[PDB]
Amino acid sequence: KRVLSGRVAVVTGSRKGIGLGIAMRLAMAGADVVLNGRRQSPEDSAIVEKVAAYGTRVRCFAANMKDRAQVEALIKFTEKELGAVEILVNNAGIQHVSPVETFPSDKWDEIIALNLTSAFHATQLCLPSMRQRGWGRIINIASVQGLVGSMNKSAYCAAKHGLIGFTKVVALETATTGITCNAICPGYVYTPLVEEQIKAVAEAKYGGDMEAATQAFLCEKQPAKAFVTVEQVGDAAVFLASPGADMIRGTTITVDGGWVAQ
Amino acid sequence: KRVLSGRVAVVTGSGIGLGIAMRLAMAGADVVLNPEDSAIVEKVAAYGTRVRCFAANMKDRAQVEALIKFTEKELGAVEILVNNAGIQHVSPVETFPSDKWDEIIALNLTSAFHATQLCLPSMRQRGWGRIINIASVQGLVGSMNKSAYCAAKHGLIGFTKVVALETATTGITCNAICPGYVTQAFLCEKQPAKAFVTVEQVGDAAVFLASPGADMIRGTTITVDGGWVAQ
Amino acid sequence: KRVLSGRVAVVTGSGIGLGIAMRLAMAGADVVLNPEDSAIVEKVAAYGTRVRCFAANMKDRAQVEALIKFTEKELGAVEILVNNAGIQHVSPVETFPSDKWDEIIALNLTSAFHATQLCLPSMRQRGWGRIINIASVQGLVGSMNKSAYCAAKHGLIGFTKVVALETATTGITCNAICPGYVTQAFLCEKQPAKAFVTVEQVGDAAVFLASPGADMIRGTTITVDGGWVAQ
Amino acid sequence: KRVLSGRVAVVTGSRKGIGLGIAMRLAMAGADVVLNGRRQSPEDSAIVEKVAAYGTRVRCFAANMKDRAQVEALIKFTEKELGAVEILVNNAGIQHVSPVETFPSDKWDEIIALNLTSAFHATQLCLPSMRQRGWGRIINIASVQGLVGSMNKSAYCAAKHGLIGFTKVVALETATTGITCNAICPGYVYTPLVEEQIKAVAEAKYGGDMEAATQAFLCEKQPAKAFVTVEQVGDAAVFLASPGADMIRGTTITVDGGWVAQ
Repeated sequence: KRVLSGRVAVVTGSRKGIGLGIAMRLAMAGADVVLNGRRQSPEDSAIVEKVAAYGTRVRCFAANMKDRAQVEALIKFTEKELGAVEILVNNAGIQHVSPVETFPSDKWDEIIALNLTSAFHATQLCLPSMRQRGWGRIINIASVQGLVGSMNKSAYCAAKHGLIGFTKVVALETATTGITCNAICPGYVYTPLVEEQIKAVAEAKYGGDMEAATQAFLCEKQPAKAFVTVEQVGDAAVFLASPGADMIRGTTITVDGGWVAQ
Repeated sequence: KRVLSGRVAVVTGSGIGLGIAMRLAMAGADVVLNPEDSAIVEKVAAYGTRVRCFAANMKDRAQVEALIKFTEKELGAVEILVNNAGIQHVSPVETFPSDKWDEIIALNLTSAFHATQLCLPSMRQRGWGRIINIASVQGLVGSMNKSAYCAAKHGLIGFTKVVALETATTGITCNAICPGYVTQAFLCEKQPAKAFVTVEQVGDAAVFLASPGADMIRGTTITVDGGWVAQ
Repeated sequence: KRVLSGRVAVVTGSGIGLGIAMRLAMAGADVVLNPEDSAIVEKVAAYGTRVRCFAANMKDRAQVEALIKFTEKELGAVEILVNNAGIQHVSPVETFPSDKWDEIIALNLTSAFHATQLCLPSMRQRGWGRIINIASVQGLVGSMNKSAYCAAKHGLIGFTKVVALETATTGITCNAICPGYVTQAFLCEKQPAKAFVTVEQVGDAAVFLASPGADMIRGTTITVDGGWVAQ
Repeated sequence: KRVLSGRVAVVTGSRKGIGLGIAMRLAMAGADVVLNGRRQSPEDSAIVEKVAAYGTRVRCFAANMKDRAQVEALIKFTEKELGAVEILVNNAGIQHVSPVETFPSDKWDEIIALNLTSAFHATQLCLPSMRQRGWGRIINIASVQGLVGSMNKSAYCAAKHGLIGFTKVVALETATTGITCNAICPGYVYTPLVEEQIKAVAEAKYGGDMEAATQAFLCEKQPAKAFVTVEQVGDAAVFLASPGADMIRGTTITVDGGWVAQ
């Protein structure tokens, strides 16, 4: 009795934050959801209850998306519990603010592996089932940082640009099938990833004042002067997964409050 | 009970506008328009919505004013503005008549400016609004013998960005939808999906843009092209 | 002896056009134009080039025809076309006068179309040509209170793409140059480099586009903005 | 007596092909050039003679750009022989045509490392000297595949998009200095990298006919129906290195014959 009823979806990362909203909105649309995260159980029970409040099957998994073996384990676990993976949301990623000169190479490697190559592993593993079933959705959670650059985020911007290019290529390789591949480019969304940066800014320039730090953080980049919600990103993902997006391929849905428009 | 129930919308052209109006009505909005077409327009009224027909030339600003006033007296304050008035003339730039260039700019580019200018104060007062501009992939990439059309679509996208920026802090959003083609070789040239884009899909994109989920979607494009612009 | 020696060029506006003409003359081209400005224009003739002044309203097509004929009789067949005619009006879209919107579109967008249409057959016959359209960063991103300007610049870039595609297989190329601002806070808002863009740099970009190295540069933008569009 | 006289430039890869043309045009502009390549000496003497025909100092080095130690060795060797690195042209890269499903992960890693991360290592190593000298140029040889996607080139498109995003970030981090960072996006250029693909296409669809294969290869993507030359890419690099590009930052110079315009 719902648009996504019976669909099995897999969110690869960000159990808290954007991944949470995406999972909630996919479950609201009737899809079973598997939430993957790099954490074990801080508040994961509350997250799973929030997702399962919509009466769909919900599962929780802990795979390091930098390890292809663990990505394959995640896919096979989803197949065992729910069924063939039909909606792959690649949302893993981290952030590290640093100028290029002092940017650690290990952090560059970590950001590339988690924000770019994990999507490659997950897509490579899930595409055969989607092709055999004749249907599939691959939604990559890119960033506005994948369309433009920001200071001291070289690795993140590179990985996000790369994830957009990968989206284009995958969409082209599947253009004639019922499988569509697209990307979402959110602006600032209040998440632990963004909360950490806000706290750093507050302690650096604003005497530890989180309110002023948040104000400056948004006013720098987002003309709307307000955060994008995880619910809105989830709505964008639901739209991309719906039949109306059957011919939406290789493009970007940007939810940024005007960040990129300027 | 629906996402768009209780909303007043106008489509300035059509026949993508027909599909946009149909999908908006299915979402609950009350829509205004501008042998088979008559059947489809009568069918649009079959979703419990107040649908009104109209025929206004969007080249004349006074006629746009008349359409807006007719909408706001017949149904109520305009809350969704779907600018879809457009004409296509295929010709090399050397032999492109200036009359058709002016007509294309007026109907595809300036008409949206007039309609937005007329409708914006009402949305400002009401604190909410959706301005959906029906551009095309020709507004992002170029195509041969489409000088006026591509220029108008690019300008429309630029105007979309500007309007969205000017209303970033309000409840009004402005965005553009860029469709592709709506037998095999013609699609193979431009659309790698080798299938057309239905008017229903464009209407779905418009409904999504008008839905609450797009409250923070401002000044960007929604490309429904089967991968045309991805290459 | 120079890269552009023996080339006939026209700049349709100015005062970036002055710098463009100066750098073109330094490269050896013979240029046509359209208290300190007089000194600079007299200085432009100090590079052994045949420089001619002119004052044509680019809104009227007949005046564009007159300028082209004057160029091709005074100096020779037009080989470089630098469209730089433009006017800026800053105003919110709600209060934006339609007259200024039409003027901006006519001077920034349609004038380039007329000039290109007039000049293209000569380049086709001669098998060579450069059409350099002076857009701006406002043609790529949006800015508040720049509705007409941003729309016109976006349309100009689209027309650039179309013209380049129509002449891909010939020796004629079409490209666009997008400059930024040409005290601290105003640059900090948009240009992260916090320094202006000289007219000399825009002229250098035009000279590069016109040089042989750009024989395969077609339909793209050259952005001289200190990083404005990179964010 | 030349625009780039006294400038020390380092080309990181593609000794044959685009790197050759870039080195030649930089030498013509008066700059000393160090050519780095993953090969030892097939025809490197002819390449060095072609570059040195313009009367500037020329050096040859063989560093694997996937190894940061070798990149540092290259930079230090340039400093020892010629002087501080002032014009860094990041041009290393390879290609591997394959659908996502069958794309080897090792080839993905190699393409990412050589086409994206090598630029990060070289830039990180060279930026301090440029900042201390108050001048510098960083030219990244991206591709049209960094602005759009092509089938069976997921790794290449991802890496090239990433290199463009990295260009944006580096330009932003140096916007107030005399150091500019930009990217060049060439279309098809007849090089061994492109010759190999052409030969594969010829043997696959055209009975081994290189002429028809080349025709189809160009007609697929480039409206101009002709190759971009290495000399033209070199000219774009020279323009980006010239004073006229003092305020060109974080942008792309696309030499593609109209590929991206459509």
